[PDB]
Amino acid sequence: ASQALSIDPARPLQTLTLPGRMPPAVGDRFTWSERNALLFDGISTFNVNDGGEMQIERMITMYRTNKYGDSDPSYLNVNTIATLSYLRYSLRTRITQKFPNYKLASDGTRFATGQAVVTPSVIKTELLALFEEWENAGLVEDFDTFKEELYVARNKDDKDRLDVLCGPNLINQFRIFAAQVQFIL
Amino acid sequence: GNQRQGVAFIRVNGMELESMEGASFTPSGITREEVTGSRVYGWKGKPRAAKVECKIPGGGPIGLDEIIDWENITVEFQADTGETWMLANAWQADEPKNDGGEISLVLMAKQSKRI
Amino acid sequence: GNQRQGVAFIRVNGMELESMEGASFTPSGITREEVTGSRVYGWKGKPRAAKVECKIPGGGPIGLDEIIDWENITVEFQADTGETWMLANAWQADEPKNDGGEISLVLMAKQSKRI
Amino acid sequence: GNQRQGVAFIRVNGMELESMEGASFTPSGITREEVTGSRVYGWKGKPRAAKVECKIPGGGPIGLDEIIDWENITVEFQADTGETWMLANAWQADEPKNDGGEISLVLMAKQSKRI
Amino acid sequence: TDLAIIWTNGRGDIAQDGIDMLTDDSLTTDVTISLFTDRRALDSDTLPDGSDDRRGWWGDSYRDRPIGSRLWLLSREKATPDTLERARGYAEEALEWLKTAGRVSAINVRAEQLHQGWLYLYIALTLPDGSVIPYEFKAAFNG
Amino acid sequence: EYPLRDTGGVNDLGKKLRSRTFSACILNSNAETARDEAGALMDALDAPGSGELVHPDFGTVDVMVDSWECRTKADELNYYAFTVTVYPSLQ
Amino acid sequence: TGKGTFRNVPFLVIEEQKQAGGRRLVKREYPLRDTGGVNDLGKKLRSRTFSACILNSNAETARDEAGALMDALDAPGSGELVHPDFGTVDVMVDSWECRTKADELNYYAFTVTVYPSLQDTAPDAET
Amino acid sequence: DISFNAIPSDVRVPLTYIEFDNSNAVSGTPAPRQRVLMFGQSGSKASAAPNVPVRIRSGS
Repeated sequence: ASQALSIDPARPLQTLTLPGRMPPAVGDRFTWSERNALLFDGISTFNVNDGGEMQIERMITMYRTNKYGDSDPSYLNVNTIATLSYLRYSLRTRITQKFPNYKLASDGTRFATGQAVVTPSVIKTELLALFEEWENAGLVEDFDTFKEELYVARNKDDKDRLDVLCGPNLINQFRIFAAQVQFIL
Repeated sequence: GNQRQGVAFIRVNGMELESMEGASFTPSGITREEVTGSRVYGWKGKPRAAKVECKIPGGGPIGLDEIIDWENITVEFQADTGETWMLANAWQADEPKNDGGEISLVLMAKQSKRI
Repeated sequence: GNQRQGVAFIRVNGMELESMEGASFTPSGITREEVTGSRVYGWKGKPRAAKVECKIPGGGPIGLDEIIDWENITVEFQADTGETWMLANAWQADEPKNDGGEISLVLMAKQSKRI
Repeated sequence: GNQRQGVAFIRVNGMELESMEGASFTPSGITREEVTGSRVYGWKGKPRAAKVECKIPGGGPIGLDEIIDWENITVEFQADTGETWMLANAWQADEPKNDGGEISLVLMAKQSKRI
Repeated sequence: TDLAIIWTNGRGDIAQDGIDMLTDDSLTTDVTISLFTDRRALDSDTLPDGSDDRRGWWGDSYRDRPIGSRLWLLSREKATPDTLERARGYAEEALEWLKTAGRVSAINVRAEQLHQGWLYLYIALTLPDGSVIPYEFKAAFNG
Repeated sequence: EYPLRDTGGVNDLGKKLRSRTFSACILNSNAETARDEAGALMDALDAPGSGELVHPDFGTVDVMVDSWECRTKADELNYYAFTVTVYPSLQ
Repeated sequence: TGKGTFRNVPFLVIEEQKQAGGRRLVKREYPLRDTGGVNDLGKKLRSRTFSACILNSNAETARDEAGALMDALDAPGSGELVHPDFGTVDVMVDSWECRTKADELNYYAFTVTVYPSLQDTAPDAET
Repeated sequence: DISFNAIPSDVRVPLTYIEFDNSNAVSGTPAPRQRVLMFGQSGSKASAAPNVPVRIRSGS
C-alpha cells in the first residue's frame, strides 16, 4: 500500500498481490456475499488470484458515521486520505517556496516596484496556478467551481493573518466497468 | 458607463512591471481556417499558444539581466475593469532589444485562464 | 436624401456587441478571374465564403472567453438604413488579439443571405 | 522619481563617441521559440550574440578609417542611470555608410555582462 | 449449439434449463467469451498488479489465436481520458477477429465516463443479412 | 527511324488505358466522426474486386484502386486527404 | 494528448502522418485491340509512417529520451505502436532518422516507417 | 443507456456490469422519438391489466 500510494495517490488498490503470502484454505475464504456485507462494516477485504498468491480487493477506512450520527462516505477511501495529505504538503511547500518572508499590505495599496509585499489578491492567483498544476498532474477535477468558491481575505482582527477557503474537487476512481453490446440486425 | 479599457497592468510572480501603453494579449485556443473545394466545406482547427506583449521603460528596478532568465513564472494580464487572464507557466520569447529607451517584452504560455 | 451609411451593428444570437467603426462584410458567391491566351477568352469561376470583421472595445459585457467558443451562431450584419445580411451558421476565425483595448473579431460563414 | 532613460553613451577602449540618439543594445542569451504539434509542447532554445548599434555624427575626431579596423575592443553601453553592459571582445559589423552626416555603427560580441 | 455464459453477481457461470444446461447458438456467447477472458500481456506492457506473471491460457499455443482480451490491464485506473482511449483500443483489437472473418460487417466502439466511478463502453457490431438473431440478456444479482 | 534515310515509320497498336486519378478530403467538426469516415473510406478503398466510382468530373464508372494516402498534418485536427489512382476493370 | 509510444518509450507527434496501400494490378493491353483492362492480384501491405519529436527544457533529459527512443526503435522483434491516428497496432520498424540542427539545443526529430507484423505461411498446410 | 439504479446499493466490490441489445438505434441519443401505440385484444391468462399502455421490447 505504501509503495502504490507513494507512486500515485489517486490510484485504486483493486488488484495488488501480496508477495510471498499464504492464503487460507478454500473452506475458510469469505464468500462474495460475506465480503460484500463485511465491506460495509469498515473492514477491508481480500481476494485469491488464479494463482496461489492473494491480493487486496478494496482498501477502506473504518470511518462509517458522521459527527452528527448519520452515515457519511467522505473518508471511506484511503485514496482520499492520501490525496488530501499530498495536497496539504503541496500547498505548504508552494507557499514556503514563493513567499518565505514578505510584508503584508492591503489590496489597494501600491508601493515601489520590486518590493517584498503580498496582498490578498496575490496569493489567490498563486493558489489558482497551483490548482492548475494539480489538474495537470491529475488529482483535481473541476477548475471553474474552485475558482468561484475560492476566497482569500485578511483577518480584520489580527493584522498579519490571511484566511483562505479552497474547497477543491478530488478526482474519482473507476469501480464499475459497464459494457453494452448492441447488435445492428 | 463603466470604464472600458486603458493602461493594462502586467504582473509576473506578483510584481508589477509598469509597462508602457500598447500591451497586447492573445489567448490560447483553436484557430479556424476555411477549406474550399467546389463549395466551402467547413473549418479546420489549428492549435495556438497564449502570448502577452508589452514594452517597459529602461533604467527601472527590473533589468535585462533578470528579464532574460525567465522560464517559470505566473503571469497576470489584468485590465482596469477586472478581466484578468493568468498564464500558469510562461517563458520569455524571441528577442529583447533595448532600442531607444523601451525594452520590448513578450511572454508566451501554454494555457491562458480567466480569473 | 436618405442616410447612406455609418456605424453598422452586428448581432450574434440576438444580442448586440457595440462594434466600433470599421466593420467589413464580404458576401458569399462566385469569384471571377480572367483567362488569357492569344486573346481574352472569358471568366473562370471560384467559390468563396461569407465573412464579417469588426472590433469590440475591451472590458465590455462580452469577453474573450465567450468570444472564443463560437462555432454555431446566426449573425446579422445590419447597416444603418436597413439592408440586413444574415450569416447562416458562422464560426470564429483565425486569431483574436487584444491589443490596445480592442478585440479583433472575424466570423466566417458558408452562406450570407439578404433579409 | 529617478531618471529613467535618455541619451545612452557608448565607450570603446575607454573613449566616448558622442553617439546620436537612437542607440540600441541586444544582450546575449538564448532565443526561445514555440513548438506546436497537436498542442503546444514547450520551447526550443537558440543561441544569439550581443550587439550594440548607434550613429555617430560625421566629421568628428574619430573617422571611418579608424572605425573600420575594429576587431578587438571592449565596449561599454552605459545608460543615463548607470546600468552599464560590457562587451569583452567586440568587432565591427556588416556595413558602415556615411549618408547625410551620420555614420551607422554596429558592434557585435560573443558575450555581454552587466557590470 | 454450445452452453451459454450467464452473468450473475459479476461473474459468468453455466446454468441449467429444465433437463440440461441452457444452449445458445449465436454471437452472444462468442462475444462474451472473446471480451472477458484475459489474454497474454506483451513483454513491454506494464501490469496493474505488483506481480510479474501474465495471464492467458495453456491452449493459446494450441488454438492458433490468442483467446481473449487485454481489458484486465485496466483493473485499477483513475478517471482520465487516457484509460477511455485505451479501453476503446483494447476492445477493438479483441473483437477484430470477427470482422477479419465474415461474421460481422463493421464495428464501432466508443468509451465514456458515466456516473462517477463508471467506465462505459458502447460496442455496436453490424451483423450481415445471414446471421441468426443473437441472444439478449441483462446481468442480474441475487443474495 | 530508318538509318541513313530521312523518312521514318509510325504505326498504331490499339489504345492505352485511362489512368484517371483524383484527390479527395473528408472533414467533420466532431473530430471523431471524421476518424470514423476516414476508417470507412480506408476499408472501402482496400477491398477485393472492382467497385463503382461516382465523381463529378468522371461520372459513374467501374475501376480498381491502385494506391492512396491519409496525409494528416497533425496540426490539422479534422482533416484527412486521400489521393487515388484507378484503372478500368477488364471485361 | 499527443503521447504516442512504441515500446512504452513516449514521444510527441508532429509534421505529417501517412498510410498507403492498394491492390496490385496487372495491366492487360492487346496488340491491335482497343478495349483493355487490368486484373486483380491480392492487396499490398499497409506501409504506415509518422514523424515524431523529442524536446525538453533541460537539454539532458532530451538526450536521454532520444537515446531511449533510438534504442527502442532499433530492437529485435515487433512492438506495440500507439498512435493518436493509427491506433494500437503491433508493427515492425523499417527505417528511422534522428535529425538535430546544432542550433536547437533541445529538439530531436524522428521519421519512422513501419509495416504490419503479419506472418502467414505460403503453403498453408491443411488436413 | 444504463440506469444508475441498475447496480444495487448493497455492493461496493468492483462489478463489471454487462448488457446486450438488438435494436437498430446506433447513436444511443434521443433523436425525435417515435412511440407507436397498438390497440388489440388479449386472450385468457393474459396477466395484464386492461386499458393501460405497456412498454414491450421483445416478442417473448
